[PDB]
Amino acid sequence: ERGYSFSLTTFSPSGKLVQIEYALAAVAGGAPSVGIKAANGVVLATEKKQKSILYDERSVHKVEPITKHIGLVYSGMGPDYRVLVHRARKLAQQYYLVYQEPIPTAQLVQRVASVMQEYTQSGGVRPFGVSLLICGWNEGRPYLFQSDPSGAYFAWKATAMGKNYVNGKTFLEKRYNEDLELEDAIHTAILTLKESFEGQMTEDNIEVGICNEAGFRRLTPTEVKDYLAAIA
Amino acid sequence: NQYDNDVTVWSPQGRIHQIEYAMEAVKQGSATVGLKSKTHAVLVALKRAQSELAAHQKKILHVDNHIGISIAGLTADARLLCNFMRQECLDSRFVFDRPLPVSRLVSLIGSKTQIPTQRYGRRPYGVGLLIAGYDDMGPHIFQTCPSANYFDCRAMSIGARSQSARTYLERHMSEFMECNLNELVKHGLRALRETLPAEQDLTTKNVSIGIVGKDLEFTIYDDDDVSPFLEGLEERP
Amino acid sequence: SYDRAITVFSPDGHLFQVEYAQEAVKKGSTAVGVRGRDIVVLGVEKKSVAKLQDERTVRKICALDDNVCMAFAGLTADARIVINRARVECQSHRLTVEDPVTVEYITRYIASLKQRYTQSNGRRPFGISALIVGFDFDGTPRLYQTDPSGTYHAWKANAIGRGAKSVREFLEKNYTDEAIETDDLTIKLVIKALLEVVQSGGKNIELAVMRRDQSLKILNPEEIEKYVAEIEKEKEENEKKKQ
Amino acid sequence: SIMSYNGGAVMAMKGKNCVAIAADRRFGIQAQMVTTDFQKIFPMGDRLYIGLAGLATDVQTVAQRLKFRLNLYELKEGRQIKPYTLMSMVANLLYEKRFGPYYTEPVIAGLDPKTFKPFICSLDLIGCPMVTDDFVVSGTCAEQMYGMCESLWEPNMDPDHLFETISQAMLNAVDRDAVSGMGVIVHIIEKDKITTRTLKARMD
Amino acid sequence: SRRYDSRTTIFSPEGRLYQVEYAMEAIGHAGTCLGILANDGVLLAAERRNIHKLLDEVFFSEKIYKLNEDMACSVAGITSDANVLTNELRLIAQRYLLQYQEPIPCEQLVTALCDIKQAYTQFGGKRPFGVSLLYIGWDKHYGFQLYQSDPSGNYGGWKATCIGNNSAAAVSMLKQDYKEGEMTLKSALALAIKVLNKTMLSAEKVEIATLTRENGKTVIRVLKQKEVEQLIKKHEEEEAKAEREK
Amino acid sequence: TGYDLSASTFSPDGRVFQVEYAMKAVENSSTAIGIRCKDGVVFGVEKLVLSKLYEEGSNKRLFNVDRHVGMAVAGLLADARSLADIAREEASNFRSNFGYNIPLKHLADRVAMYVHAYTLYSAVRPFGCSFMLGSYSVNDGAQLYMIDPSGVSYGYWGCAIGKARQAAKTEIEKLQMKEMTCRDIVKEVAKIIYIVHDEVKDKAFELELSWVGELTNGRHEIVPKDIREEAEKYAKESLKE
Amino acid sequence: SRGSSAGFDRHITIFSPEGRLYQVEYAFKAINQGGLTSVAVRGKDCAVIVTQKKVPDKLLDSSTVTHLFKITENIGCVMTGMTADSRSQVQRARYEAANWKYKYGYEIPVDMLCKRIADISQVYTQNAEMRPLGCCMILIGIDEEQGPQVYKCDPAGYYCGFKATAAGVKQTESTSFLEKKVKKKFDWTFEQTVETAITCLSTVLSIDFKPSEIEVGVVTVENPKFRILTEAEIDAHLVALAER
Amino acid sequence: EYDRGVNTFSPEGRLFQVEYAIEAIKLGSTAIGIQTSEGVCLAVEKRITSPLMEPSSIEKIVEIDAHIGCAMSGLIADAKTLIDKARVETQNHWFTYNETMTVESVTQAVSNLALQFGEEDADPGAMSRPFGVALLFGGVDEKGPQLFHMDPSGTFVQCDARAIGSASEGAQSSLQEVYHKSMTLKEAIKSSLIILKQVMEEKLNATNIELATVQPGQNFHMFTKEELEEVIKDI
Repeated sequence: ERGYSFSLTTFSPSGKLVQIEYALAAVAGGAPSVGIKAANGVVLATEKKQKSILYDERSVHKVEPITKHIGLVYSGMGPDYRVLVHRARKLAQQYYLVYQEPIPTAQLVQRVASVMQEYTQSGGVRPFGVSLLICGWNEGRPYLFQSDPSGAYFAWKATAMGKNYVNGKTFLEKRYNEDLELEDAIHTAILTLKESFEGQMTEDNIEVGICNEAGFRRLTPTEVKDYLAAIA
Repeated sequence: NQYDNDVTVWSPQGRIHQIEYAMEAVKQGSATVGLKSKTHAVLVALKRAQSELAAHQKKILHVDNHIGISIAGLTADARLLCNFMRQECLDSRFVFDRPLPVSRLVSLIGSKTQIPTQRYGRRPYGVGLLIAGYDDMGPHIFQTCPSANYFDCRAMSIGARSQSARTYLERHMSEFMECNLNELVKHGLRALRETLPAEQDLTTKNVSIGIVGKDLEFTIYDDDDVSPFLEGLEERP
Repeated sequence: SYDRAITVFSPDGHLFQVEYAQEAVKKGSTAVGVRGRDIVVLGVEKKSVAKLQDERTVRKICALDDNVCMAFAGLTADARIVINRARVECQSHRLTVEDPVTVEYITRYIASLKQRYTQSNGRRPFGISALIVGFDFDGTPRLYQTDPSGTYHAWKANAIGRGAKSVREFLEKNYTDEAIETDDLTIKLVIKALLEVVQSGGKNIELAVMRRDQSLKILNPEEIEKYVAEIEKEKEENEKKKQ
Repeated sequence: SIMSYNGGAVMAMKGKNCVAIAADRRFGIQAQMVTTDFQKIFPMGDRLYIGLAGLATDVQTVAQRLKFRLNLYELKEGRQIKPYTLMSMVANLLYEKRFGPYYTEPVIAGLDPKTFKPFICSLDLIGCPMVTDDFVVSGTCAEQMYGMCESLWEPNMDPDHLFETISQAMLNAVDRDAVSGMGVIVHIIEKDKITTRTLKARMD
Repeated sequence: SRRYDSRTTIFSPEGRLYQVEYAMEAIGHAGTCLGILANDGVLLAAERRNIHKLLDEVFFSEKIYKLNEDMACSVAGITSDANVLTNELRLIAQRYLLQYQEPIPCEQLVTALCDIKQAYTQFGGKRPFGVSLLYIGWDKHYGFQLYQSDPSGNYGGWKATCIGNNSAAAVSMLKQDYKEGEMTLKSALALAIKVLNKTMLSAEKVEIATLTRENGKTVIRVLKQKEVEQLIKKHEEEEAKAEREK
Repeated sequence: TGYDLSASTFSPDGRVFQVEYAMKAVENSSTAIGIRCKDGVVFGVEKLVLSKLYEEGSNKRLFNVDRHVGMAVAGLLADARSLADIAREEASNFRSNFGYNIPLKHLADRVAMYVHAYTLYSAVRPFGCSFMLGSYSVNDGAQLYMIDPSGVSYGYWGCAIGKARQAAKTEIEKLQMKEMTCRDIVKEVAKIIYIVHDEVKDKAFELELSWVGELTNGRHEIVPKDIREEAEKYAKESLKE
Repeated sequence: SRGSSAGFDRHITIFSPEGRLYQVEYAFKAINQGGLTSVAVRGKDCAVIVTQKKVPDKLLDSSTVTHLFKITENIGCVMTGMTADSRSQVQRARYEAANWKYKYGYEIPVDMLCKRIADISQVYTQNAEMRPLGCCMILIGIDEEQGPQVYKCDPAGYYCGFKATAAGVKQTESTSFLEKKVKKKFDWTFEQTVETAITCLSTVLSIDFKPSEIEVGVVTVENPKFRILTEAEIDAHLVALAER
Repeated sequence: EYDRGVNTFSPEGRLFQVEYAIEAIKLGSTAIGIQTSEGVCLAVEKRITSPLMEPSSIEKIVEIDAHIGCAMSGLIADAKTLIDKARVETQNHWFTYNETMTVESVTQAVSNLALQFGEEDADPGAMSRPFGVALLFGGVDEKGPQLFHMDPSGTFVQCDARAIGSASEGAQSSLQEVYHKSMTLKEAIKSSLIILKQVMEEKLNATNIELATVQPGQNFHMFTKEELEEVIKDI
């Protein structure tokens, strides 16, 4: 077969693209994720609860590096996220090949959001069922972006996604402060996750990445263990 | 119903309704009979006139010196298939400098007409064919169907009311092999006449004949050229 | 690509998509054409005159070449597409034949484009009807009409769009050899035909004229108002004659 | 030989907190002069210029396509391009025609949009970039320009001294080349201003 | 497959294109954008909908996009569709500049984009773009210009217009407040502030861009928070005096 | 209920009903049986004769797909001929690329994957035929495979497809085919075909016999006429008593 | 809502009002149609896959009825669900691994092969014209750095590494049993891992296996090549299990 | 409706779209062709819809070639592609073989397009539906005068006299009542005009009908208003 040529996302009489709203419902049912932009870096945190202890929790990561200076996390459907991660890495490399410079975070976000938009209008496909938090560092500045299934993107100082993200956003509003440093941001992000977390959090229950001048990196379970011991 | 609009939809009974509807297309057409002896293959086609002032639609076509066909069903599909068959015979003569054997032509027709029965948006060919041919294995009568199945027949009849012709052919087939050409054509004409209603009768206007044989290239007889074959025909019961 | 059959026959032998395109045409503002002896006049109902709109940008009368112009009724964007295609074709005809197009030639081209869009996969019909007026190189004035189905005819005078039935009935009662003896009377016939339908006055009317050997000339609102005043004078004087 | 068809010469030079870019003005076809005001240096930013020598048609085409790409880049990114990024963009453009190459060898000269640091570079016709700290040259009289620059260039020149150095280099180099000259144009790019001058030059 | 096909580009029994009407319904709920043409410039004023306290500002503006040296636009409707269309607009402008080595006249850019939109309404079986655009620009043929386009591919030039939420009330206000041929940039900004106040203001909730000519060059500028705050305060005291006088 | 119209749609129970419907088409066909013995493979088919007008041998359901590989079919005959053409192309292409006779298991896998490709899409419908492939080689022995409309391929010692597959399987299970020759197996195949044939419903039928084994030197061919006459005599004698 | 539906969301892979993909869930249900169950257990220096073997007809050639496949000399897999879907997926995995070695010059890691197959599956879940495959793949192999590796991919495009896992009808009970076993301890020897896998299968089915009712495949750090056990070895394991 | 593809057979063995297109033919203006030994005469009611319309712009009889004319009925806009194909066919035949195409061959080439419509496995330029027009090809070749009828189904037949369009029933009955094989071209022209006058609604006059003839001597000839007036006067 060849793919269907007609769009599966169309306007409703009320003016809504209901498939986009349904993909957003899928996103809202995902595992909670949090991003905080500090003065000197960005922290991405996400709940990483496995169904059972049989799962090798250290085999699949939710916090992924796109480039030395760009990482991302998601809420929603994992396989869709893998697709978008692969596309984002390809786009960043293409930018680097043309301009011989690491792609700016905003440019990467715009290109990925363009792909996501394409999946709301092309024939015979559904939208991606994920929302992305993209963190980056360039021009001596940290960047935190969110990109939605519709292909719309926003710049955030702090935000929460996934299950219970409205309470998370209220909590971040109360706690967030532009002047706080990166370690305080990590503490605040873990606290935000704790609000909507079921059971005890361990270094194997959550995943954390940080972006700063040195670059983006996923934190190790030992570092997360130290931060959790401090949080208690 | 929900199973009877596309060729790619199996019904819960294991049938494909669109193919059966194309079969109906064939069953609507005017009767045609094919039969053979040890040396000859004969097609006799009853031609219809849409109006008393219109010519009767041609039912027998040339394909190659050794192959002719009689059509029943949609005539445009018949022309498509006839053009394909003609091209196949031309390709055989061009490449191998020999006439295409009749059975291989029928196999090619089968593949060609089976392809659309499995693809979305396509339809079956709405024509049945009687194929009269002569090759190294002697004379041949083949019947091809919209279902893309084909049959090798001692004799056959297709089209409206062709069951009567088939009854006659079943009754008399024992005599066909040892028939001379004239007796063979007369048997074909009697079989075809069995399809006619009481009011209608075989004439030189609504009958066409096609003959192929060892020393006889496929020849189509129409109008007064049919009178010699009709002359010896008795009166129907 | 997308290859659905959009325009298909219905049981009664009707192409519903073509009929619905003609409904869309009937929703458009009325356009009127009159074929004079030395002048062809096009008028269009400038419906819902918004004081803030830049009228130059929403003109429903346009030029296809130096000797052919067009008015339309229906979907404006489809009309823009068709007009651009026709302009390209007019230039191609100049290039290959080394002469200007006849009005009939480009009319045939547009009608063929429309018919093609009623019989090709993955496309809906154009929702516009067109009045094409012009002068052939030998000087004959020409007025043609095309509709979404791709059929076209020549007319002495015609109307399209909403209220085209009443306007056509008025033109039947008013198109005479006397009524087109002069350019003024041809223009006034077009203005009267539009006034039979337009909401009020000449404010809601855009008028263009093509004279032999000259290019498309748009009548400015002052000229239209003067013509409307003359028409009102004639109406009052003739009604006084009747009384 | 294809790049000698029209002649021409461009040169760029680095000062202390300034750059200079210069070009000859002749547009000719082989031995015949056609005009004496042909543009070979094109602005690409407030403080960023590209000079193009070689075949005149390719000079114009490359300048125009580069402006296309740069305009789109600056709209999409919302910022002025840095000199190194422009060099990479030009290299990509030229290499795209690796087997059908444009016959021009650009030089770039500018200041960093945020730091105002001097930058110069040169590219071969298929886009190999070469960043240097003193000077680059391109065109038919490259050897003459190399001699003049190797002899006259000094580090940390102020704008007036840079002007005199690049001017003397260009004038004396083109005076020994038949198909380059008919005037010289010089742009001095500083933090606060761009000074454009045309020199008194031999017109034979 | 025929069963699942939405049939986006077909007429309805009354001669309507339902997907286009629904897209216009979508635009009706988007953020308000208004354009006003004056003798010495043209302005766009857009209501910001991204007003959450934790949002960061990193860009030139939220809803106003520069299209080329002489042209900018505002978009109401689906944001990602708008990004697609703004990229296409920039590409069209640059293609024109490459071919002719002059900036594209504003109406030509608008027509080129509306052709794409109209194409999406006539064939291909795709949903149309759910975007309406206001364009402001300057060219040498017609000077300062303001255009509007909608998902159907229709477009028109305006002296003042509004798209998005409460566009009808804003249009009524402009009809009763715009002085044809007698508008300056200053009075245009005052009128924009008044109209946005009615169809809704505070500085952080609106972005305003002006387009003017200075020394034969086009200047496109987004007013900073200081200028917008001053305009809002000027409108507030003007309204206070008007109320007191009565 | 709407779930059974396309092969690209799972029912809520995880079934693909279009494939099951194609299998029903197979089930409404006259039976064919293949039997693997020590020396080779024997195929028998109960070709129903739908009218005396047809020449003997019309609508054959045994095909040569390669010198060493025979194929017996049940279901939609046109689909079966299409699959036979596919199998022939696969064997010829394999010989062209690798320079030797395609192993039967590999050919069966390739054709089964071709069949499977038609079970995934709304663009096409599943094949309406099941078929057996038989081969014998010195290096590989005797091999018998069966493929069904879903694309499932399995090797067998005895296989029956068609409307009387279960009764034919019950009869086949009574033979110790692993220690028999093709010469006795042809008689047993004829007997089974005659047993399972429904004399009332099915009217008349021709017995089609083919085999491939040591006695044919690895070439698949129709059973010689005298052998078939002996086998049919034995089958009729077994029926009458 | 709960189990709500709009438009065609039950027939093609478009989101339901809840954000679900019903066709993917139906493919998961199709996995159980085969009626079989497989288990995989990761030891200290070995990985083992056990699976039910069913041959209801004595006319079937039992050698040809298997669910264990070599993907590469060092990578083996057990497939669960619709057989033809499984065979197509095995063909695709073999192609991916051979292409990987051809393009990069070293053998594909198990995790990367599982990711590639899962990406193909994900594509099936976003394009409406084809259905997802109704099968689940469990891969085992020895990675030179990580040691033994057990990975699973499913029709949703979701994959993961596991200490132990199961697929098929008795997946949930198998996972409960294995969860208890790994909780008590995880550092198993080769014999211990094989016996744990066999006991999981036997307990969930409640059968005591004859050698011919199950299939076993193993990779070990000593012999990383994927090996399918013979009825002799299986019977040795079964007797060593019964005696204890 | 879209519940079916354009290539769907009905339970009676007919393509739905072709039957609907034939229904469309039954809405066209009436045309009548008569074949005699001295030539072929085609006639067609113009069906003027408004006195403001120009009757000369209604082209229902067109020249395919000097020796072939075509009358049409139904959706006339659809006929343009078929007419152009016929014209290009005759000119290709002349270019290749240096001879004139027979009427039957031209009719066959046109009829080969009737069923060339479909949606899937169709490249752009493919027709989405059948042509809704019926054609009467009249001509003169080596076999004398020839009249052929083609309908949307691709079936074409030679006819002595045929009526197509809305009133084709009564017209055909009258043609059967009046036609004999020995009639002269003048007789055929008079009879066709009488039948048209009978089945038409507007009064038959020289402006609201079209009449052409093909003869072995003269080429395809369209009657002028004065010739039409002369023929009509004797009715």
